[PDB]
Amino acid sequence: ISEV
Amino acid sequence: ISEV
Amino acid sequence: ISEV
Amino acid sequence: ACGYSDRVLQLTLGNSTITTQEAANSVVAYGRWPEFIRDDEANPVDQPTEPDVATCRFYTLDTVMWGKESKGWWWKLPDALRDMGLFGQNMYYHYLGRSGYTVHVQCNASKFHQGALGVFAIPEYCLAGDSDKQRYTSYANANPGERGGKFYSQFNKDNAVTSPKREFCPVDYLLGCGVLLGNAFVYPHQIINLRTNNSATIVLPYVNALAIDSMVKHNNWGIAILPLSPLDFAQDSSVEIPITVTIAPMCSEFNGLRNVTAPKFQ
Amino acid sequence: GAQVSSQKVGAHENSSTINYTTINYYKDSASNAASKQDYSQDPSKFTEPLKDVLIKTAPALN
Amino acid sequence: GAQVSSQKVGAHENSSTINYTTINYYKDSASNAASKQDYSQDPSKFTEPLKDVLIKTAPALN
Amino acid sequence: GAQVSSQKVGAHENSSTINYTTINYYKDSASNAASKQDYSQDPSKFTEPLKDVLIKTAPALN
Amino acid sequence: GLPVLNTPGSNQYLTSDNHQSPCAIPEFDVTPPIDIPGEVKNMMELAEIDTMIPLNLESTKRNTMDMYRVTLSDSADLSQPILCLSLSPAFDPRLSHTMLGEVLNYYTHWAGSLKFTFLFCGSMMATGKILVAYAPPGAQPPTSRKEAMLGTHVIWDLGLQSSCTMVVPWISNVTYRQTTQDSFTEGGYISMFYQTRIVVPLSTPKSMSMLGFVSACNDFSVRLLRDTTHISQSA
Amino acid sequence: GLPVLNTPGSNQYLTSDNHQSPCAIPEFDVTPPIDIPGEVKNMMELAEIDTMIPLNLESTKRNTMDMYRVTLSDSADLSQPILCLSLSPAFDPRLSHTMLGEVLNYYTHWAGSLKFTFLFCGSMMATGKILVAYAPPGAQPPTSRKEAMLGTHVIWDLGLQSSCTMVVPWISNVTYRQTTQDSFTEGGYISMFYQTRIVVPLSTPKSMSMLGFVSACNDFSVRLLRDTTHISQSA
Amino acid sequence: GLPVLNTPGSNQYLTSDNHQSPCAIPEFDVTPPIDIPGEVKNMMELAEIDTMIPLNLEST
Amino acid sequence: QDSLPDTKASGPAHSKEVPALTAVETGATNPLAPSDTVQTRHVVQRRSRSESTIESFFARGACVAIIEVDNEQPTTRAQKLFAMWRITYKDTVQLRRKLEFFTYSRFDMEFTFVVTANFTNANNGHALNQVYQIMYIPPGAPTPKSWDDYTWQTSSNPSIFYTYGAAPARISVPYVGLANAYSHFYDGFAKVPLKTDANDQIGDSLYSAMTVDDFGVLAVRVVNDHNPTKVTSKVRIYMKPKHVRVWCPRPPRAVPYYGPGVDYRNNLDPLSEKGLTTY
Amino acid sequence: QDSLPDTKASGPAHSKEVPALTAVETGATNPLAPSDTVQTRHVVQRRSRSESTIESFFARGACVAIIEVDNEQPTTRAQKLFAMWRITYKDTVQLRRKLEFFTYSRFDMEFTFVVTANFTNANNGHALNQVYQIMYIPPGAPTPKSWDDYTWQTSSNPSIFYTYGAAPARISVPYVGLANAYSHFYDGFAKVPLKTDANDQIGDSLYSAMTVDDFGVLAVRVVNDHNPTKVTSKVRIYMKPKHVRVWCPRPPRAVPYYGPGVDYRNNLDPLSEKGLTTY
Amino acid sequence: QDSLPDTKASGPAHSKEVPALTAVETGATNPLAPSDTVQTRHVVQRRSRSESTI
Ligand SMILES: Cc1cc(CCCCCCCOc2ccc(C3=NCCO3)cc2)on1
Ligand SMILES: Cc1cc(CCCCCCCOc2ccc(C3=NCCO3)cc2)on1
Ligand SMILES: *C(=O)CCCCCCCCCCCCC
Ligand SMILES: *C(=O)CCCCCCCCCCCCC
Ligand SMILES: *C(=O)CCCCCCCCCCCCC
Repeated sequence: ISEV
Repeated sequence: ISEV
Repeated sequence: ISEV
Repeated sequence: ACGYSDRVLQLTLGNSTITTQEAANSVVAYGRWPEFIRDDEANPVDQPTEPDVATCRFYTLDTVMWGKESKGWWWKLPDALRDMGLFGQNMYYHYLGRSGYTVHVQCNASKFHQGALGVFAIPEYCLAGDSDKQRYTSYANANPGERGGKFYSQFNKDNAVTSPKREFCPVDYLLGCGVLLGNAFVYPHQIINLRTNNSATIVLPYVNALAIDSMVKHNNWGIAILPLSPLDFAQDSSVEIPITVTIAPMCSEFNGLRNVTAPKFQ
Repeated sequence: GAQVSSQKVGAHENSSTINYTTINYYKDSASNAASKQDYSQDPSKFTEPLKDVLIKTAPALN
Repeated sequence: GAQVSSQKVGAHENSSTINYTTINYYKDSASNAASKQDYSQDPSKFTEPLKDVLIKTAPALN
Repeated sequence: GAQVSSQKVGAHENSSTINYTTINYYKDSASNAASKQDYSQDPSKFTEPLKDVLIKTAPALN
Repeated sequence: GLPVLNTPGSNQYLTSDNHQSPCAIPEFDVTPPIDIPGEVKNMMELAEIDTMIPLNLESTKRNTMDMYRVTLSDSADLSQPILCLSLSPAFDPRLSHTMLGEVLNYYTHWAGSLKFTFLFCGSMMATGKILVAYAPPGAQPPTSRKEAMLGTHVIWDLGLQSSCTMVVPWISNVTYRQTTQDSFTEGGYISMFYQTRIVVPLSTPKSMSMLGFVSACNDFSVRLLRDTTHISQSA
Repeated sequence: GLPVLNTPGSNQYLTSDNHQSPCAIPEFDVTPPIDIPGEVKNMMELAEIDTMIPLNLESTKRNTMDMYRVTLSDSADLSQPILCLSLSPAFDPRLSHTMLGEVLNYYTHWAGSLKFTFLFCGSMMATGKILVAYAPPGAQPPTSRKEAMLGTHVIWDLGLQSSCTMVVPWISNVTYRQTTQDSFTEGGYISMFYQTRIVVPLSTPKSMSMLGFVSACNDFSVRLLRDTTHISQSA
Repeated sequence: GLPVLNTPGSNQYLTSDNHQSPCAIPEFDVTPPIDIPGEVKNMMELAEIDTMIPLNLEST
Repeated sequence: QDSLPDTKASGPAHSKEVPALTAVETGATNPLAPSDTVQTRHVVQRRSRSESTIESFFARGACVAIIEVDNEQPTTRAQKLFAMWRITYKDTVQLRRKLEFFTYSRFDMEFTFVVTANFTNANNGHALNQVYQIMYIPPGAPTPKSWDDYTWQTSSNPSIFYTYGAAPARISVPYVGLANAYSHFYDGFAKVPLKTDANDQIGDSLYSAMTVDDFGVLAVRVVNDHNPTKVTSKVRIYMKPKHVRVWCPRPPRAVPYYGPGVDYRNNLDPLSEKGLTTY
Repeated sequence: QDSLPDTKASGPAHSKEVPALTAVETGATNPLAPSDTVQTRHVVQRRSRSESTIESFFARGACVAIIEVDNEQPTTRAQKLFAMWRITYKDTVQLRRKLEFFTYSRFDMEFTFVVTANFTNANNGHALNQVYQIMYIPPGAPTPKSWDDYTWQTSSNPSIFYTYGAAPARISVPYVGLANAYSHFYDGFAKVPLKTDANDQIGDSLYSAMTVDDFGVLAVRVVNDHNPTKVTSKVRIYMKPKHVRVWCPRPPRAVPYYGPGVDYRNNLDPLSEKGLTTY
Repeated sequence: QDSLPDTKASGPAHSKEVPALTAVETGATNPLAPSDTVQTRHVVQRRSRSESTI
């Protein structure tokens, strides 16, 4: 995933 | 998760 | 995830 | 230690001191002492005026008389103080003003007198009116100043449709606003039961949906005094004792300076 | 980004801690359902707004 | 928060242990489906409520 | 491939940082919703297009 | 296209439900909170505040300031009850409109201990001893102090501490009682009597008012939210 | 918007289904359990409890206390059966309404061993030997002790231990029999005969009752839940 | 077939909404950007520019 | 593993141990297996009681009520423009009898609503799709006098807005009893007559009834204004216990039900005629 | 863990500590427990205030408005081909009274729309399914004069296109107040009369009213062109506060509401008649 | 973080720096804040231009  |  |  | 008591208090603000040998402790509304607007809750950008000792001091209002037919008295804040020394001037020269208050209600009688006063501090005390006409109470009538207003035992509808009085019609057991008086105790309050105490002391924080507002357009707090139990003495059917209200502004600050507001009170 | 919490189980089947899962789909927090895990506070600011709060076993007036 | 369990497989295809997955979506446990994994117990509180429970090979009355 | 970000929470329930999740389902970026996390810039190319930009406390003309 | 199957409940609208929905005004700059005094986290906080009981709902006293005033006197019939009242916090006419009564009228079930506080509004020269009581349900409602003495009770001595509090302890069969009137979930009886009598000196008033207050002890709770009979609207 | 495709079964309502659904009363404070005695985890626990067989459904004895009483006597015709009964636990009129019979009437299929317990309610001075039997299906139903002897049987001697138990062992072709009457899944025959005879002394009753009981051995099970013919309702 | 339940709001059209939708012209070769002068990121940038007030709105 | 016990290989016996003999006067049931009275082989048992578990026995949606409601022009005589049903499992017999195998119970409850409608009269034009409101009114709350008065504002009562043609409506309810378990049987009264009572009406109650309104009511109406032509609808309510626990077993109801209590009136002859020595 | 305090085992007393005595003149409520005045046992308390939390008290969709709109042939007299509603919780009484237990509030707001329709006249043929437009018009925006004029282009205003028969429409709204909290009560005016004013109309305002348009309006229309036969529809609006916070408690409204302010007119007799010494 | 600039506490002035004076002939807009011409308090600014983004 990509957590920003 | 919970594996039973 | 966030487990509370 | 030494000899101190809940009943004996001294209040000192500015050049004014109050003493009382018969108090019933004292109340801080909602557990919040009055304070100034914090930088992180601030909204007008201009440097405020804080007059301090010249405005935050004890202004005593005109005495009212409590008798066997007295149904109750009410005041609105800051309105009761609009003409009180430099507080009044600061209030009218500025668009914005916020202030907390120490309210001290005074009523002494004697060990043989009887009666109980309910002293209530109400946030946003909207009152009911005269008419078939809704929300029609005029500015001049909504704001009696120092003089305050009164309650009534029942609703007398102002009938004269041609020249309406545009006044409130505050019915006592309805707290003048459509609810029951018995429940007014959820508001910050004290009781002056004459066998117990001379006076009531309530400290009010600034309460509003905004950090600051127009004092001329809007009252923050309403003071309601009702006889929870009627005055009585020996057997004299026409007893009469004084009630004196003394109020002090606290942590007063003002924004938006310009020319003075002159409201039309006629 | 899934959120996992325990349910307060009322009536138990003849089968311990049971959970449920929540995922916000929208950017605006206004769009969100209610968490309903709400903390409580003291009535004291209403029941005891006194400057000198006194202990119940001692005289209210002294 | 997904829950994973084995199914008791009855008729088997010509293809071992097979599972299924469950996720509670709601806060209230009342909203939940039935787990149906139910444990059993002894009939004894009904079939033998005796103060002195006796062994079947010995005399009931003695 | 899930994307997780914090929401700017306005009105808070009586329950901290809250997130939401996003997943693109289509190959064409045209199909995508708006991220709405938009950066800002200086008005200067419009408010001060001067070759010699001057400090506000000093004379505009000198 | 993920293969899905619509279950029962699909496309319904439950008033009680808790779901996400699209925001009609996106990216709105919300006004931040400021610390306003008086914040409430739970309705029961309000039921724990003492509010004044309309104890006197007699024909000419009800819907009048006098409905809050019970008269005590040095010449009252000492065999008689000062007041009698049912323990029905949401239903009994004297309790149903107090702040406790009002919150409970938005719920179907209540449970917990209650406390009644009485205020003597007489002159300081006035003395007297009063018995106030609570009888749990099931027997004859008390008509005499002799019977009332036998249940839960406080003997109030008048003096510098103006007020007395009688706690009505949670004594019930069911875990939660109904907010409506019902013999199966009934709460019992409250009553008041003269232990001695009001005694005054000469040149003093022989008659005076007593005020009553009610609130919830900290073990009190309510459940099953419902609409109240205390407000309505015509066509 | 996740691309989905609705499968068959969509928007149907299956009475047997097992799905989640929205709670109509959110955050309700549920009354906790207390440890009540007598908890049941499975319907078969009830079928393992001995209940009394209505063995005598003759014209004037049925729907009467006597339907539970079989008469034994010292002068009975010893060639004749004391009683004859079909092994149809949910269907045979004598078995179908016992607690075993009742639970089985909510299911379509049964399997396992059964046990019949008989109680001699005669005087203590009374003696006798009885043969009780079970014939698996397929042959002529026993009319004589000679034939009954050849199958599964218990020779009961009366005495201080009042009661005798005959276990009917699971002997079947199919893995599960039907709860209804059906020759393809039939259970066989139960019968009772005098091995010797009831003998009493003088000044004693020559005639007495026998009571019968039935329950399930621990290997017993049921499947396919269904509605019972034993309850109904008019328009 | 994943068991789903349709919530309120289902099949509505909100003008303010923010959702994905199928691309009608797949694999289209898009013309790349070039650096044009004068780009705006926010409407307030325009309100910070001095514009001339119509101060005199008298009849003529 | 939930299978039943394997049968043990059992041989001949000549002993002083007598499992076949017993005394049912004790209150106990003889714990016998076939191996105690007959020669048995070894069987590896695979059968299971999975379907007779309390949950599995009740895990089925039962019809407990049929509510009829009309949508037509509001006239001035008695009409069904809205209807009210007292929540109960007792207007129906089937589920009632299953629940009554036990004295006490505790469970969450699932409500499923099947709604059907039809035209009453041959023809006055037609009707557009109807939305139905099902309002729960807990004991104490204001009950409607009119199909569209203020109570239907439902600000605190739970309500379902069902659109006709959609899949049947479904909600779940917690264990909402005032006690620690639901009482399927109550041997007693809600009031006691006292010697000191004025009339002897004051202390009179219904035997075995507990609270007057038990769980409140469901108020059903058609939210649409009426068409020219009349539409009649019926709401069928299906009830399923879930997360079930039960206490103290009872004999099943053997004769027909006669109202809400254990009362019987007739058909007290449940059993057939069968000859003693007739197979 | 949200359970209430356990009851403590309390014994006999003979002391100078007197919790039963107090003085309510102070403004405070006596903090007493049963153990302070009676002998008590130890109870392990499992009950909880979960359902009386501010969120749980308001977590319910209340009916705040009924908007009626027609689809018929555009004639030249006053018609309902479109309608407008001023957004308010005050045309209805139920939610209004719940919100009014408090002076100030802050919350996000969920709007759910139930739309119903019917045929007006016995018969002129029928109608095809209607699409409804619900346009929000914030204070300042152009208001429609006609059911299909340019305003309905809704380029910047938020709009819902509801198809009849679909599940009820639902949207969420942020906390949109101009202040830091919504004022359920405003003791004051929006204008002040000044001595220097020309007429004394100039400084006249409504008591307790704040901004003239408060939150703007909802404009509802049927997007379809008219059928031969007329169809009447009603949009019911359900409002739910969520992520709720409240300040300064108030006594509940005890007499009937008389318009938007605290004004009363009649039925000022809320309380029943009951004898002082009558249980 | 997308909030606008905090207002700085600004005092009295008696100086040769004159931000109030300028020349719009240049083409530029005067970059002034209230603190440049009036005495201001410190405000911690939480407002944002989120809704006026293109
Ligand atoms: C006696 C007895 C009774 C029972 C069953 C008790 C079930 C109690 C349920 C009480 C609440 O029922 C509701 C039904 C429907 C709804 C509903 N809300 C929105 C529309 O439907 C709410 C509550 O078990 N023993
Ligand atoms: C006074 C007072 C008022 C309140 C409630 C305030 C809620 C304010 C909401 C304002 C916006 O309302 C909208 C309603 C509907 C829509 C809508 N957009 C598309 C169709 O519906 C948009 C905004 O609390 N106190
Ligand atoms: C955190 O959320 C990462 C895990 C995500 C698991 C899959 C979620 C499927 C639902 C995504 C919803 C996207 C809505 C815009
Ligand atoms: C534990 O559940 C973490 C993993 C979650 C996987 C994605 C689940 C997608 C469904 C989420 C349902 C949310 C319902 C409110
Ligand atoms: C990254 O996305 C890996 C995690 C995916 C989690 C499950 C997502 C379920 C939705 C998949 C949508 C596919 C659409 C073509």
